[PDB]
Amino acid sequence: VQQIHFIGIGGAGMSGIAEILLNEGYQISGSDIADGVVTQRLAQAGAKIYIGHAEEHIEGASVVVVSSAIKDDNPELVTSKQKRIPVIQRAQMLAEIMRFRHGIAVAGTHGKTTTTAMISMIYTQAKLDPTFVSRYLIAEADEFLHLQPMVSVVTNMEFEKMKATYVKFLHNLPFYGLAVMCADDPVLMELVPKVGRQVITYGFSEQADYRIEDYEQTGFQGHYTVICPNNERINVLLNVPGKHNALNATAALAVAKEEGIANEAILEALADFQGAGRRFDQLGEFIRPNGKVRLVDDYGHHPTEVGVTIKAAREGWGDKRIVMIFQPHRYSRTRDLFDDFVQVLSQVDALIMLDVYAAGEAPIVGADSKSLCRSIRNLGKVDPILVSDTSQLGDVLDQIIQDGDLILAQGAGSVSKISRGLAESWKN
Amino acid sequence: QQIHFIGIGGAGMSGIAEILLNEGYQISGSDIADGVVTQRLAQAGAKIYIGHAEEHIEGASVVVVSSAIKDDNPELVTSKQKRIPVIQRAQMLAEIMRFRHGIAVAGTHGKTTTTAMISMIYTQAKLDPTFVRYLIAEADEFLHLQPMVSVVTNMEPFEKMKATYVKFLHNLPFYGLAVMCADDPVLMELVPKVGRQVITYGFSEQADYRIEDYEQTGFQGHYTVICPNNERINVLLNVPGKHNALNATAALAVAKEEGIANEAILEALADFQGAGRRFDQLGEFIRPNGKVRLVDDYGHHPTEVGVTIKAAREGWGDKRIVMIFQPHRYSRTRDLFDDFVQVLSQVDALIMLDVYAAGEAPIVGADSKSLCRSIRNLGKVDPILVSDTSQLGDVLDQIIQDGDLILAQGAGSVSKISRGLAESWKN
Repeated sequence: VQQIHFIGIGGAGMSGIAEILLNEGYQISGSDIADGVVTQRLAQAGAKIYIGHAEEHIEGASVVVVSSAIKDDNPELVTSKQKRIPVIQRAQMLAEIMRFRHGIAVAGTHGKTTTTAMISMIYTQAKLDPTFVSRYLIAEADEFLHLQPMVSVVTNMEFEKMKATYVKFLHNLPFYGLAVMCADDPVLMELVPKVGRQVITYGFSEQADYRIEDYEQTGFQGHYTVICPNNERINVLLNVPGKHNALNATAALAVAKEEGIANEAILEALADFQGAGRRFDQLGEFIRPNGKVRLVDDYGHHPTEVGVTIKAAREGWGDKRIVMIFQPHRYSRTRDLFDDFVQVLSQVDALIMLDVYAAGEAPIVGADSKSLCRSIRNLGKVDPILVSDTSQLGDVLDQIIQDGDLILAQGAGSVSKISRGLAESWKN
Repeated sequence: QQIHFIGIGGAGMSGIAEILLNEGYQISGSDIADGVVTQRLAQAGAKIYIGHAEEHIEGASVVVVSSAIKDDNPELVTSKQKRIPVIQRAQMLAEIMRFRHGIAVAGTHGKTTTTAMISMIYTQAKLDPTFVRYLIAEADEFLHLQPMVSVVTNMEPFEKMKATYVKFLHNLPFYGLAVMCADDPVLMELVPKVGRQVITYGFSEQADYRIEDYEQTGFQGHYTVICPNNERINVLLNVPGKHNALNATAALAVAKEEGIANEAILEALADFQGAGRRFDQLGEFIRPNGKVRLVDDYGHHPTEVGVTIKAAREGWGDKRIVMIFQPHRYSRTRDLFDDFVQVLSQVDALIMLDVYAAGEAPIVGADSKSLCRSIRNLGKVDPILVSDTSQLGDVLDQIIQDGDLILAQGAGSVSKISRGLAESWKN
């Protein structure tokens, strides 16, 4: 079979598999209602894509792949059945693509994305040129039973039907396959006996095949040792915070060694593994007249993320004073999550509030920075300072600084444009 | 890298072991008994521990177990205790099919024979395929199976089942092949839900591979097969019945669709020797009152016995059909009682054996003394019930006539009886 037809090829989920099949050598065709980044891309790679579903669009295809985004009624779908042509779903196709390939499947409730990245970062440095979503295929497995990987990670499980679902999911490993599981999860460990494949554990746990000890988090970096199964030590430097990432890079490390990669690569990848965006970006330490301070840039603009960042920093040092500069993004948001903002932002030591970055929005009474500030002042955990003319920031700051202050420039508006200008000044 | 088999001696377990070994892995396994197998295996480089002892688990990675291993086993308890995975038989088998070009044959009736036919075909094509890079295998209702081709010969005693075949059909790759009998409506009715190319076969006008001009002469079948390019092939089949024709064809279609040469297929089917216990000719014997023929059949359901019957008639001119029939299971007898009466009433002489329990308790009204009666009341043939196996030879000799065809029919110990009987009659 030589021509494959995708109905609605620009939907995510499809382009990807389509591109894979395309590089494999198949002929590819499909259709969609909109011509955009995706279709133009596949298109220049050699696909034939129509715009609009039309019954003549099937000619030549041997199989036709469709999404659940496509509906019972589609002329292409409909016509295909009539013409015999095997119609298969995105899922089955993805499974197929795995069958003759060496795929690693990252599953669990938490950590899937980061682990997946951590593994790819690793295989890449290893010069393995893996494919991610050569012959290696790194993929995120989200709660699926179709995937036919050769390695499968389950980071954690946090009902009996769910339990059964995972068991079904691991069962798809080959007899010689590997399951890498978190030793620190009882649910998991309770499932081991039922697995029926080789099992590698990683964790802080007493009994971990790959054990983590003396982990310590310095600033937004993590420091720790891992004990491979033969009792050989590896001192890890992880460029992101929290034990939880230690856990995910250890699923990664675990998966990596056991396919034979040099510790050098493993370590290099992680050393240089960012959170995929603007998180904990340290702009520099600066000696000001009132002290030496670290100035860090963070994109968190929703009470939750804002929370993680503060907790991270707290654990980061342990005595440092956190002085944060926050710029609420959008009036809508501040209105909707006001009380939540008051709470989180009262978790720091000194707070300077910038005016809301409107992003397009017209101001909303009582959802602005004076409004937050007052509400915060009423809580009495922290007495905020409001700075509407950013031109003044550096000066207000220099007056409240204290030796060894961490300064978080927090938000997503022009806040990072502002903090950078603040470094430039200070640099001068 | 090490595969250990608990009770490797079993056939079904040896096959996989052997295959696993030529692949290049490293096998060990245990059995209470030494024997042909084990030495055969041991001799290829298998470490066969005669007898179960938790120490035979040395350097293994996974343990393959049959369905005959039970709760008390020593290698079992430590295995589990040592964190070594325990795999059953098929999954372990399905694994093997994965990276292979499996052709799996499935269905109600004809699996056994179809797989056979198919193997001899590829054998003849000099493909040297493995049977139980090619892998031809029989699949009995099988969802672990990852085949590149799957045949489905038929499906007859439900919706629940139907759904199962469908899913089975699915395990095929997107680019795979389903070969299904075109003359069967249920089958022909699931077609759409396949989601894969389907080729069909049979006598019916719409057959991709269609049968025409079928005539059984001697106990051989002659007929012509219309391949998809209206290209014509005349087939000589060394086995009787339209049923077998059907089987041979699905075998031909797989071969054809794989590009094999007509000459190799035609040779294959013309050279067919028959699957054991399937209209199996055990030979001619001269008894005091006739020279008779003795044939061993498996058919236990009533339709299968029917074809068997029609089959023999089609090749025994004017002569008589005598059957020794052994119902299998008390439950089945009751379910299809009437039909059993109907089909068993179509032979010239009938000897009935007692039901072969297969485990069941007797059900009142469903044994053989009850069939006999019903059958008698029908009045087409007067059955004789033979409860004391030892008396069979004698009762047989009393009713035989020169030229009889005698059918030892059934799934239970009837075959073993018949062979003993033959043995006895040879000497």
